[PDB]
Amino acid sequence: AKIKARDLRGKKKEELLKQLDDLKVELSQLRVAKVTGGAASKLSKIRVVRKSIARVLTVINQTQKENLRKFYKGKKYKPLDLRPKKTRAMRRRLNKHEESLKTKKQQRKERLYPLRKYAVKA
Amino acid sequence: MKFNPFVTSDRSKNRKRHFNAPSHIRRKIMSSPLSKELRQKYNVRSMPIRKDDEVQVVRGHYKGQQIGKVVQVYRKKYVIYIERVQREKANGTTVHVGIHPSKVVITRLKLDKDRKKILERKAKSRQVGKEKGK
Amino acid sequence: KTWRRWHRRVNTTQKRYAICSALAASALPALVMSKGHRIEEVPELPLVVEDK
Amino acid sequence: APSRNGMILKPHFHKDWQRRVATWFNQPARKIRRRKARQARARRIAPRPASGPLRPIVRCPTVRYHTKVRAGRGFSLEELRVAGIHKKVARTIGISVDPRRRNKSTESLQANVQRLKEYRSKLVLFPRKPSAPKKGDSSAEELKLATQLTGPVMPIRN
Amino acid sequence: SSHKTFRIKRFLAKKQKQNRPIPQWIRMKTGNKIRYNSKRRHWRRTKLGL
Amino acid sequence: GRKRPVPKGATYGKPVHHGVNQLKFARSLQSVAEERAGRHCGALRVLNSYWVGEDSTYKFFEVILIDPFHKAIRRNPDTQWITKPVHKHREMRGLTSAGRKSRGLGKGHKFHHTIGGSRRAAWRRRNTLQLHRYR
Amino acid sequence: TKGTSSFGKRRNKTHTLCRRCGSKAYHLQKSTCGKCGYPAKRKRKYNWSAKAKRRNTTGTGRMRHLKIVYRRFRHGFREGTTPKPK
Amino acid sequence: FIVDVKANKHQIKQAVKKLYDIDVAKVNTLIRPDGEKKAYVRLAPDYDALDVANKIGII
RNA sequence: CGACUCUUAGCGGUGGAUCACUCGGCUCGUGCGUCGAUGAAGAACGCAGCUAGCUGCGAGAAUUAAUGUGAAUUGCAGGACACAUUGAUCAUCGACACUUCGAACGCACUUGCGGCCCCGGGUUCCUCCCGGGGCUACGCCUGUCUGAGCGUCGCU
RNA sequence: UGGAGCCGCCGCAGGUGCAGAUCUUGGUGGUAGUAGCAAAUAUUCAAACGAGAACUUUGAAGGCCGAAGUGGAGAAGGGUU
RNA sequence: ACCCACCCGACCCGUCUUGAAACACGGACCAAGGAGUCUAACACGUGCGCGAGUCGGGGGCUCGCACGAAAGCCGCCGUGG
RNA sequence: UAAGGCUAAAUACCGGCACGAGACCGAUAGUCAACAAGUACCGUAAGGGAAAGUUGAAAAGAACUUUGAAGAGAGAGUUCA
RNA sequence: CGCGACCUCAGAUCAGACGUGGCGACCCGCUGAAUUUAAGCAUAUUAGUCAGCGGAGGAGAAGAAACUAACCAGGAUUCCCUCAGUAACGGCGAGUGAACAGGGAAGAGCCCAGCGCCGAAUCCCCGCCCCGCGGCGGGGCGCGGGACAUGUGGCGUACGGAA
Ligand SMILES: [Mg+2]
Ligand SMILES: [Mg+2]
Ligand SMILES: [Mg+2]
Ligand SMILES: [Mg+2]
Ligand SMILES: [Mg+2]
Ligand SMILES: [Mg+2]
Ligand SMILES: [Mg+2]
Ligand SMILES: [Mg+2]
Ligand SMILES: [Mg+2]
Ligand SMILES: [Mg+2]
Ligand SMILES: [Mg+2]
Ligand SMILES: [Mg+2]
Ligand SMILES: [Mg+2]
Ligand SMILES: [Mg+2]
Ligand SMILES: [Mg+2]
Ligand SMILES: [Mg+2]
Ligand SMILES: [Mg+2]
Ligand SMILES: [Mg+2]
Ligand SMILES: [Mg+2]
Ligand SMILES: [Mg+2]
Ligand SMILES: [Mg+2]
Ligand SMILES: [Mg+2]
Ligand SMILES: [Mg+2]
Ligand SMILES: [Mg+2]
Ligand SMILES: [Mg+2]
Ligand SMILES: [Mg+2]
Ligand SMILES: [Mg+2]
Ligand SMILES: [Mg+2]
Ligand SMILES: [Mg+2]
Ligand SMILES: [Mg+2]
Ligand SMILES: [Mg+2]
Ligand SMILES: [Mg+2]
Ligand SMILES: [Mg+2]
Ligand SMILES: [Mg+2]
Ligand SMILES: [Mg+2]
Ligand SMILES: [Mg+2]
Ligand SMILES: [Mg+2]
Ligand SMILES: [Mg+2]
Ligand SMILES: [Mg+2]
Ligand SMILES: [Zn+2]
Repeated sequence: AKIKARDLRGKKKEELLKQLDDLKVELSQLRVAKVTGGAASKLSKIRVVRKSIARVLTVINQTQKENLRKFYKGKKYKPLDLRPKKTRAMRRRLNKHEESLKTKKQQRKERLYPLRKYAVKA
Repeated sequence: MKFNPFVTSDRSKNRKRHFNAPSHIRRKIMSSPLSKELRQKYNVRSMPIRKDDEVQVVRGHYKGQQIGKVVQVYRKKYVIYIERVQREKANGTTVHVGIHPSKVVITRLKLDKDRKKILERKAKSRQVGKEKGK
Repeated sequence: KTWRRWHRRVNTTQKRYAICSALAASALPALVMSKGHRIEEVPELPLVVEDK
Repeated sequence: APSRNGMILKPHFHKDWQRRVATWFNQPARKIRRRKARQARARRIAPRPASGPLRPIVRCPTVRYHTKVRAGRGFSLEELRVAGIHKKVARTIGISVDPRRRNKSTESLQANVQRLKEYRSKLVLFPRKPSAPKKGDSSAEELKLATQLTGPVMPIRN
Repeated sequence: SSHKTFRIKRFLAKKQKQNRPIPQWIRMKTGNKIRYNSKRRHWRRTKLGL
Repeated sequence: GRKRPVPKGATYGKPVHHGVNQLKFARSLQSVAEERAGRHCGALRVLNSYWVGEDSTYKFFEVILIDPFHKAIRRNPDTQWITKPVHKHREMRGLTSAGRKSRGLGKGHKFHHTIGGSRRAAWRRRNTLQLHRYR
Repeated sequence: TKGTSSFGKRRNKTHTLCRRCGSKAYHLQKSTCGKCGYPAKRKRKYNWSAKAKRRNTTGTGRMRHLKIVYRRFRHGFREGTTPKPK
Repeated sequence: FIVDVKANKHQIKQAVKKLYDIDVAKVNTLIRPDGEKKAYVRLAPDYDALDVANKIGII
């Protein structure tokens, strides 16, 4: 009875859509049965069927977005969705290499007058 | 005393901590001791109590030497219901009386894979502690 | 208010005097006993012990 | 309304002073925080003097202080020049260097020179790699001390 | 008014849905302090956010 | 200058504060210019400004602005201080050359006000009861 | 006449529901609010009404992005990784 | 039917057609004082309403 | 004695003081010190088998995935599950998702009108019609293309 | 009576003692079964239902509003009435 | 100390006021709340420590503070007051 | 040595996140707010803005008989009460 | 009557970037009262204070002397103690009111324009390859564009610097 993410991961895309459709259909019949008395046995299912639909849809959106960022991993400009969302301000930090840079003058200083390790009293 | 300066010792905070504890923490709180028979065997003082352990009630009205199976663990009420620990309501129907796990002693554990491993870990840390003391 | 003068300061010498007095009267079995300490069977009142 | 003899006194509590009262319940935690920070820096700058760099002997201005002598800010350039220490390098061996100090009297100069001389003598320059080149001291004067100097380096006593 | 906007209708609808009294099974819950809804509104007296 | 923005005269209060005409703004006109150029170009960052001319009714200024995000500025290490976010809106906070002048901070005896960070900081320090633990 | 009778002819309304702040304070004729200042970009707040300020600061509402920003930060703002699987 | 409030008559018509392999004459929506869009759906004369009702569950 | 009234006590009412509790405050201190066009704060409307409020969440709506945990959840139902199995329940939260207003962005705030590209029914590009998708704010920077000027020149 | 904490002595500390403030908050009296339930003509008889009818309903009679209506429909406002 | 009797005495408190039982004001009744505080500065008195000195801050050195945001110490002991 | 520029550190912090403590308050106190509180409610609106904690160890929350239309009782029972 | 340079200006749903609002204890920039005190009041005071507007950061601002001093001289800023309720201001009334030195907390110093030398020796964007890719970077290779002589880069900045 149970639909787990476990197995859905591997499955083909058309197969997932068929399962999703099938769960949505089952949901509809349960919703009708809620209106017409139905049964407590049926009015559990409605929660179970809702969460199963979510599992399928979740797995689909996982697969789709993972494939997308496989496609862009390499390209310079990539969709804002797939760009790393840290924090507005943190995305205008300096570049990690651009911080790195020393001016030629500064490099010359570090070369010529480096900080020495030393002690006193001997 | 307690020295660690990130713990609390503060009635209100430890009381809040208790009554607003989440299921998985309440598992730990609702532990109970093992019998002196099992203590000897496993090298473990106490275990989180569980749906179908066999159990003796130690203190209260139902204080007795009868070994009842646990029926259910009501972690919201911090209590466990036990096989024959029950009282007749006005209209004849029986009602499972709540016993707080700490006033109960486990005679027979329900050994699954996980429980086994917990017992193995606890006994190990005990033996490390005894070796350190020696 | 917070800025009530909570802390109170004392002359150094006076503190040192105080602590001499307090030491002095940890001898004197009478005063120790009157402070409630059951010092009936103790062998010698400035009670000094080995340094093991 | 004043009453029969006293100091005709003017307290300055006419502004909204209670809005700007600065209590001192920090101070303990502050002192601790400072001392922790201080202990960290000592650990970072491993065998260096915790103190900081060596600083110049200096007379106080004005007829009042005049007779006393302090630590100054840094060694003047004329003083370094006489000692034979390149001004850019002095900063890398732990010698303070200001370049705003004039140097009027010869008496102040020579004493400060003597200071840098003394410092250079009793300083243990570690080599850049563990494999030793010139300048860097012997492995004897190295094992016997990679020690810090607690308190101010070569202290001034008036 | 019988010439409502949609925004207004949707707002009146919500208030209508909120009015209903407490379901009696609530009162049997473990940690229950609620006996009656006390946010009930009677059209004749007390007159909407409007 | 700066005529006092009140209806008719009617600066209601004690006649110290009756003035409306002969009174003058704190910041300079060059500093106003920088500020308006900064306002307009919010992405851009105000560096500094210079004078170019003045009629009776106008002054003119030329306000140097920088992209904090054009790679030529960013990768240059001598300029990439402006790309840091403390230097947002220097002109607004009174930090450009012309804006700094009105703050009235320099070293020495001709200052003393502004002998903390700024005019406001000194007043703060001077009018705090430091109420010590022990007193 | 000034009183009771003239409470009679309060037939028509000044304000309606403001669409930014939700309050019933949007003035139809002026087409502003008077609570947030809707059409104006910046939210209206005055320092004289502290209580009015506290009636809608950040903490007030859901904080639905902001609450998960605090958690994200706590553990380190990490992205695009998972914990070690089974 | 109770329908999602965002629906057009055109969308409802297409939906019903898809779900119940039916065909519609006309859709005739209203919005309940409640918030649920009701939609009376006139089925074309070739089909009966009672038969489809039994098919879907209601009667 | 009679009724009534007054006083005192007993019991009973009314009322909720006192006392005893305290998952709340107030104050002092420590560490960190993080929001937003990648759509914030705030507002709205929704979402539960029975649920109004609070809380929690967003049409995957009392949550999905994952990881840790290891049998519950529990007001009643109903169920699942083999709790020798990715496995109940909690916690964590790194993946995914996140209705409508809102700086709020096609133009308007009726929830009204739109343009332009692509896709499915509709056609068999016949434009219509319907449905779906993606664009369509202002300001400004670097470049790009198209341009304007009896602005300053050159060659013809 | 009540059902879980509390006191003596020596020191320290205070948001430390109420009859009043037309004091603040809560409660209760006498007044008092009092004033009162008097604008716009009007009610009566029977039956039914019902534990119970001056007041509900049905029937009968007598009355009023008297088409500038106490009639029939809307606007605004209400918001499920 | 509960009630009752009798003889003698006996005006209602609070308050401002030269003068209140007042035809002066506040006060139906009961409960709980409710007003000389804290900081700074001076002065004089008193107690204690040291005495031509005295002093402690501010800082520093000693601990993760259980009690400690204490306690102790400092050519800083005296820059300085 | 002005009329150009950058720069950590000791410093601030009644907002935030997360902790710790107290000679504080103990439900008319302490935050407006110990509770479904910026809630109900009021005001056109700016804005104002409450009250409200405690059965018991455990619901064992009074089956059943009987009077009454019922609310209410009388027995019976639960509980150490 | 064209075609072509540049100069100044337009238009783009052109390619790729950024800004917009919030919070607001602390911080920077403006603006700025009046209750109040003076036993009246107008200068003063309250106070550069509340309210108002703007802009930030984890801190901000300040900061490497057009400084103090007048000494046998000190030597960026900030903070604490002290200077000091002092010098000074003031219907010299009410009231207000700093700084230097001294002792500490900390301690860190630097870069341009210019003047000059060096075939612009510099920068940005395209496009192809190898690595690296959840803070778009390195290396290589392109008669591939542009920026730039109305001045980019290296040396160099008063402590002197260059040759
Ligand atoms: Mg250079
Ligand atoms: Mg130091
Ligand atoms: Mg009405
Ligand atoms: Mg004045
Ligand atoms: Mg000037
Ligand atoms: Mg009890
Ligand atoms: Mg107290
Ligand atoms: Mg009283
Ligand atoms: Mg009567
Ligand atoms: Mg008539
Ligand atoms: Mg009608
Ligand atoms: Mg009518
Ligand atoms: Mg009297
Ligand atoms: Mg009289
Ligand atoms: Mg009077
Ligand atoms: Mg009276
Ligand atoms: Mg009292
Ligand atoms: Mg004295
Ligand atoms: Mg600066
Ligand atoms: Mg209460
Ligand atoms: Mg109460
Ligand atoms: Mg309260
Ligand atoms: Mg009470
Ligand atoms: Mg109460
Ligand atoms: Mg009670
Ligand atoms: Mg009570
Ligand atoms: Mg009892
Ligand atoms: Mg902003
Ligand atoms: Mg006056
Ligand atoms: Mg007066
Ligand atoms: Mg006056
Ligand atoms: Mg002033
Ligand atoms: Mg202000
Ligand atoms: Mg800064
Ligand atoms: Mg400068
Ligand atoms: Mg100075
Ligand atoms: Mg003095
Ligand atoms: Mg002043
Ligand atoms: Mg050059
Ligand atoms: Zn609004």
